[PDB]
Amino acid sequence: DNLWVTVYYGVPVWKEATTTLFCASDAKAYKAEVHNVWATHACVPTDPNPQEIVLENVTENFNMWKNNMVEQMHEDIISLWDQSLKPCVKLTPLCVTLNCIDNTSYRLTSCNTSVITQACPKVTFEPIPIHYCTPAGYAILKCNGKKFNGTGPCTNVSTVQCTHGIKPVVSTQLLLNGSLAEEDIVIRSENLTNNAKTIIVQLKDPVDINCTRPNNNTRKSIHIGPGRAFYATGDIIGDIRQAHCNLSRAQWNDTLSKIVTKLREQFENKTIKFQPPSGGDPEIVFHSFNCGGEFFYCNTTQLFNSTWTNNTEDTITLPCRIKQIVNMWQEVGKAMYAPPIKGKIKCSSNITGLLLTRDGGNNEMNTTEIFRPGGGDMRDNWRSELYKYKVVRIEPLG
Amino acid sequence: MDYQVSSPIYDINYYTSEPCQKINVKQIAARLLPPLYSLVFIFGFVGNMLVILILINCKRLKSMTDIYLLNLAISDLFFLLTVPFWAHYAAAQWDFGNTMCQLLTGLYFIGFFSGIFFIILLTIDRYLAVVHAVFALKARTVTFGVVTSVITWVVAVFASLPGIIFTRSQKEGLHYTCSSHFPYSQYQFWKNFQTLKIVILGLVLPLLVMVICYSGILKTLLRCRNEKKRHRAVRLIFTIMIVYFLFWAPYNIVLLLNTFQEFFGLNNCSSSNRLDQAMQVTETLGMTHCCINPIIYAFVGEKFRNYLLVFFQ
Amino acid sequence: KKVVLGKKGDTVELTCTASQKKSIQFHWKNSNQIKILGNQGSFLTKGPSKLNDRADSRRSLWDQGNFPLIIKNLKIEDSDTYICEVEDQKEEVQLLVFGLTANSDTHLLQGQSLTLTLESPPGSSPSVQCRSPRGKNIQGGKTLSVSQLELQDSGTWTCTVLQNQKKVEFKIDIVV
Ligand SMILES: *[C@@H]1O[C@H](CO)[C@@H](O[C@@H]2O[C@H](CO)[C@@H](O[C@@H]3O[C@H](CO)[C@@H](O)[C@H](O[C@H]4O[C@H](CO)[C@@H](O)[C@H](O)[C@@H]4O[C@H]4O[C@H](CO)[C@@H](O)[C@H](O)[C@@H]4O)[C@@H]3O)[C@H](O)[C@H]2NC(C)=O)[C@H](O)[C@H]1NC(C)=O
Ligand SMILES: *[C@@H]1O[C@H](CO)[C@@H](O[C@@H]2O[C@H](CO)[C@@H](O[C@@H]3O[C@H](CO)[C@@H](O)[C@H](O)[C@@H]3O)[C@H](O)[C@H]2NC(C)=O)[C@H](O)[C@H]1NC(C)=O
Ligand SMILES: *[C@@H]1O[C@H](CO)[C@@H](O[C@@H]2O[C@H](CO)[C@@H](O[C@@H]3O[C@H](CO)[C@@H](O)[C@H](O)[C@@H]3O)[C@H](O)[C@H]2NC(C)=O)[C@H](O)[C@H]1NC(C)=O
Ligand SMILES: *[C@@H]1O[C@H](CO)[C@@H](O[C@@H]2O[C@H](CO)[C@@H](O)[C@H](O)[C@H]2NC(C)=O)[C@H](O)[C@H]1NC(C)=O
Ligand SMILES: *[C@@H]1O[C@H](CO)[C@@H](O[C@@H]2O[C@H](CO)[C@@H](O)[C@H](O)[C@H]2NC(C)=O)[C@H](O)[C@H]1NC(C)=O
Ligand SMILES: *[C@@H]1O[C@H](CO)[C@@H](O[C@@H]2O[C@H](CO)[C@@H](O)[C@H](O)[C@H]2NC(C)=O)[C@H](O)[C@H]1NC(C)=O
Ligand SMILES: *[C@@H]1O[C@H](CO)[C@@H](O[C@@H]2O[C@H](CO)[C@@H](O)[C@H](O)[C@H]2NC(C)=O)[C@H](O)[C@H]1NC(C)=O
Ligand SMILES: *[C@@H]1O[C@H](CO)[C@@H](O[C@@H]2O[C@H](CO)[C@@H](O)[C@H](O)[C@H]2NC(C)=O)[C@H](O)[C@H]1NC(C)=O
Ligand SMILES: *[C@@H]1O[C@H](CO)[C@@H](O[C@@H]2O[C@H](CO)[C@@H](O)[C@H](O)[C@H]2NC(C)=O)[C@H](O)[C@H]1NC(C)=O
Ligand SMILES: *[C@@H]1O[C@H](CO)[C@@H](O)[C@H](O)[C@H]1NC(C)=O
Ligand SMILES: *[C@@H]1O[C@H](CO)[C@@H](O)[C@H](O)[C@H]1NC(C)=O
Ligand SMILES: *[C@@H]1O[C@H](CO)[C@@H](O)[C@H](O)[C@H]1NC(C)=O
Ligand SMILES: *[C@@H]1O[C@H](CO)[C@@H](O)[C@H](O)[C@H]1NC(C)=O
Ligand SMILES: *[C@@H]1O[C@H](CO)[C@@H](O)[C@H](O)[C@H]1NC(C)=O
Ligand SMILES: *[C@@H]1O[C@H](CO)[C@@H](O)[C@H](O)[C@H]1NC(C)=O
Ligand SMILES: *[C@@H]1O[C@H](CO)[C@@H](O)[C@H](O)[C@H]1NC(C)=O
Repeated sequence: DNLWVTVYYGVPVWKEATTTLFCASDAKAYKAEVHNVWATHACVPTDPNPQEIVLENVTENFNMWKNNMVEQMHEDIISLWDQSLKPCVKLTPLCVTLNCIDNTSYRLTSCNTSVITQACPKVTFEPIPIHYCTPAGYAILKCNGKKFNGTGPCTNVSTVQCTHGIKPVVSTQLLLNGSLAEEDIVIRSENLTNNAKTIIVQLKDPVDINCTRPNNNTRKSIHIGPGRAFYATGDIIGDIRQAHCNLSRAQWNDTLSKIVTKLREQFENKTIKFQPPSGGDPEIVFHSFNCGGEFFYCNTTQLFNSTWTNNTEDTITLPCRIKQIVNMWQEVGKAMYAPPIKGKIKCSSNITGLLLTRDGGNNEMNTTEIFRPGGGDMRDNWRSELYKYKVVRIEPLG
Repeated sequence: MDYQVSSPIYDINYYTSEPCQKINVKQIAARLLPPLYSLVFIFGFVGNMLVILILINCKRLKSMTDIYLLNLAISDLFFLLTVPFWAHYAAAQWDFGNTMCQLLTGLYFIGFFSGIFFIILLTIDRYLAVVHAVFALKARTVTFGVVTSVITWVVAVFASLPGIIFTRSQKEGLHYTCSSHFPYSQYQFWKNFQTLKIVILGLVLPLLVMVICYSGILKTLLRCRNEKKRHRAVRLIFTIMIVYFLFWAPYNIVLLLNTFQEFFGLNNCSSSNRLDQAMQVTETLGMTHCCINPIIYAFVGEKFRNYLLVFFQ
Repeated sequence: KKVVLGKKGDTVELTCTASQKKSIQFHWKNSNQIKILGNQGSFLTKGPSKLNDRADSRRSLWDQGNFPLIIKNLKIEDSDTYICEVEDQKEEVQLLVFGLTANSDTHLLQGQSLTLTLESPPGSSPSVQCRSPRGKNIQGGKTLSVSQLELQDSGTWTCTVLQNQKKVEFKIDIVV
């Protein structure tokens, strides 16, 4: 068990610290769930009595895209995927050194393809909310402003000892399970008009999504009689790598109608035109989430086609497809997985955020706004969660 | 620089802890079944029509036994009229839709179930003739033979009537198949309810008849040997019963094993991969039985082709 | 900035420089600020341009510090300058594509006049500097025409173009 002591009163000079934090999640330590196994060997139980000391008159410049704390979580989830889904073939590139003598030719074609073969057991998979807690001597601040602007200074700074519920869910084009906005859908981006930094859009209302596969692959009709030998029962008849989702159109249309109102105020009365993405990797062109080793690659072309104009006011069939050979977001290379499993898999998920890029240009005339879906950089996935916090070290006179 | 991951091929198989590559065994069987089934249909059609011509006009169906022999040949014809369809079903697929599939499936089992039913009636008629000779004479009226047969056909229809509950055919797998889709909500009940009905009515019941009836008949053989023709008449009915058992009881045993691959029997997939080559052979052996009963009549029967037995030797 | 040359159809290599060695985010934009390629974690995003099914990048070199730009099927209209974007910097590059062909395929008789057809991009000043096996280093403007073409003047002539101290070689199909 762990234990830390408070600070009754301290307002000294603040200095940005880069110390090593310890996780703290509510595990179980008995099930065969992987996140319960990982939290048992490296995490501690959650704080039963948290304390948030509110600072009356205190301000600070919370820069968020230069936060070194999200660089630690990104190196703590890569340590979980090497203990959760062991790939059958882990093909990764490996080059060494080839240069000539910038002034001399830079033809580097020496690269080795190292392959690793491991056992592939299909294991359970479900995220668990964790709490990152500060070590001895440091403190974690937290704004309470309902807008917070991204890298802008707030005024309602309060200090804590552990963060809120953070799930390690890995997804693209739609931020899954996590925290919601307070009062209004806000947008966050490091620099607008940059047409390079992704725009994080956080929602204030949870849009639900149900992603399941129908159990009709195996046949239940019996040809009891002349056949019953070749076409015998339990024979696969359907595609075992096909699924479908559904989105409540009457509820999702409200939340998207609030996103375009924020853009109009920000970008001075333009024609918001959403579009499908411009191509690339199948983890970028399509949606990508995980449910028990089932890596749903959901076609979202019937989700971002619609163009917009002013005066704005049921079951969208989202076609998904399970692909075995997937790209690893952790560095370069691929990872071939195992065949899918026997039974109904249901992903009764949430939608809390939205990752959007921007297509600006000067060849195109004065007014257009193209917002293609982006994401894929998993550091940007948890910058949408660790935006309120900051690790600062306060020296003690004692 | 040279990565070897480029393969679009996939396998239609679930993930288990024992990979079992089960071979379809349809093509090898499709080059053996359509000529065999056609040969069965050739010999069976001209075989049974002769047994219908001879009894109707040469013998005169003057007795209850001849009536059951007629109906047994008719039961074989109901089996025979479906044989060219199954001949053209291993070879390619099911081209006949489904509206006719609720009739053809029924006609298959009407041929099957009534087939053993009249053989049992043949056994009981000969049993009554030997032991209860006073009782048999009162009840072996040809009139009573007809009304017994009419009931026997009705029961044979009802014995296939659960199979006619659903015969819907949809494209599952390579080509449309007509696999009965009985209700899912009580799925475990109906599946076990079908293995027993073939085994009890087709194997257990005629075995129980054979034990009871041929113990009373063999008692006559222990007493005296005065009448050869009484002993020779039992040889016809006895042969029909055992040739039915030689050709159908291997299927009945395997059919129990087909459903019971659980703790009751054997659980290995390789045990079910030899069993995949066992069910079709014993079903094929059963298919050949419909032409054997006229062949028996030309060898055992000393009333139909008795002059051919002297002419052959 | 440096300049390279294209040969009307082949591939070209346009590299950037990065000394951080952390696989940081890169981008690829033209003078009109249009995205073509870009880093997304460890993934590749083909940006919305007219070079969607043409632009390529070597992912194995991303953990080194060199980010190439492989564009296949080089056309004349693709001549534009491209800037890099690593560690908040703008490594400006330049790109020029051109071509040269004839009009008479096989009917080049002995004593028949020769015609050329230079396909140079607008906004550039090329200079035809050919080389013949008979020692004819004929130099001129952009369009070159020779009255003499016989059996002894066949073969793949090496016509190169000098512009900004850069030159690439070509061949000429002559059938006599
Ligand atoms: C976002 O948050 C939501 C919560 O609101 C998440 O939704 C939950 O997701 C989990 C993960 O799938 C899901 O848990 C499953 O529930 C099923 C129904 O209760 C269970 O049957 C299932 O257990 C089976 O599957 C496990 C993994 O395959 C096995 O380890 C387990 O032993 C069970 O296995 C049996 O069934 C399988 C079927 O294939 C078979 O192979 C086995 O042999 C065995 O017979 C899971 O526990 C929750 O139910 C979801 N919550 C709700 C309310 O539905 C959502 O997933 C989050 N988003 C993301 C991306 O994770
Ligand atoms: C600055 O941040 C602090 C963070 O604590 C804010 O204090 C919190 O204010 C909310 C209301 O805005 C309080 O919620 C209310 O609490 C009461 C009593 O618990 C409850 O009955 C209400 O239903 C409601 O939930 C919250 O308790 C309070 N936090 C604490 C620790 O007391 C403060 O309001 C912020 N100031 C500004 C100007 O935004
Ligand atoms: C049982 O499994 C099958 C497939 O394994 C599922 O069928 C699929 O259903 C969807 C919609 O219900 C079909 O999409 C539609 O296809 C038609 C024809 O191409 C098109 O015109 C429509 O616009 C729509 O896209 C899909 O084609 C179909 N798949 C097949 C192979 O037929 C079925 O949904 C599963 N059962 C249940 C209860 O879910
Ligand atoms: C929200 O953030 C933006 C930029 O991220 C801030 O805009 C700048 O604000 C400073 C002073 O605060 C000005 O000097 C700059 O000229 C502004 N730049 C632009 C492009 O507007 C904005 O002030 C922030 N809002 C709050 C309330 O802090
Ligand atoms: C966001 O990016 C833009 C470039 O798109 C930056 O604007 C440049 O600012 C410098 C100095 O202020 C000027 O010299 C350039 O001419 C500007 N470029 C353009 C296209 O206007 C802007 O400063 C960036 N903002 C932040 C906060 O980084
Ligand atoms: C997801 O959407 C599909 C498409 O409407 C739903 O499928 C229908 O389900 C109803 C049952 O409520 C059936 O009566 C329809 O025949 C189905 N349509 C088709 C085309 O098959 C599906 O039920 C939805 N799933 C959820 C969980 O809402
Ligand atoms: C996705 O699934 C959830 C839960 O299975 C559905 O949520 C329920 O929806 C019914 C009516 O559809 C409501 O009466 C319940 O109160 C809801 N429960 C919860 C916990 O939300 C949801 O409707 C499904 N979405 C779609 C589009 O089918
Ligand atoms: C995801 O769905 C979209 C939209 O249905 C698919 O896009 C289509 O692209 C094909 C081929 O270019 C066109 O023939 C269709 O007209 C497009 N859709 C429509 C309705 O216009 C896209 O192909 C799907 N994803 C994949 C990978 O198949
Ligand atoms: C997904 O969205 C639903 C929307 O209803 C969430 O359900 C509510 O969540 C709040 C927050 O904890 C609870 O106080 C409510 O009691 C929940 N409602 C019901 C009917 O249970 C749900 O929690 C969201 N999922 C996650 C993981 O946050
Ligand atoms: C904080 O600012 C408020 C202004 O409303 C003031 O009343 C209060 O005294 C300040 N707190 C301290 C500790 O000075
Ligand atoms: C290539 O990779 C293999 C496997 O990791 C290794 O044994 C070998 O030494 C490598 N060769 C070079 C030249 O790096
Ligand atoms: C742009 O929108 C603002 C909203 O406050 C409005 O005041 C302004 O007049 C609009 N400008 C144009 C050109 O429509
Ligand atoms: C998007 O919708 C429009 C009609 O609103 C349609 O013309 C267009 O084809 C759709 N996009 C795609 C990619 O099909
Ligand atoms: C916005 O709405 C007004 C009337 O509500 C209309 O006159 C105007 O044309 C609309 N704007 C655009 C760009 O269509
Ligand atoms: C969705 O929003 C658009 C915005 O103009 C509106 O026209 C449409 O009617 C809305 N659909 C539903 C089902 O509310
Ligand atoms: C865009 O703005 C420029 C300068 O204000 C103007 O010359 C041009 O005509 C505008 N474009 C259109 C389509 O009106």
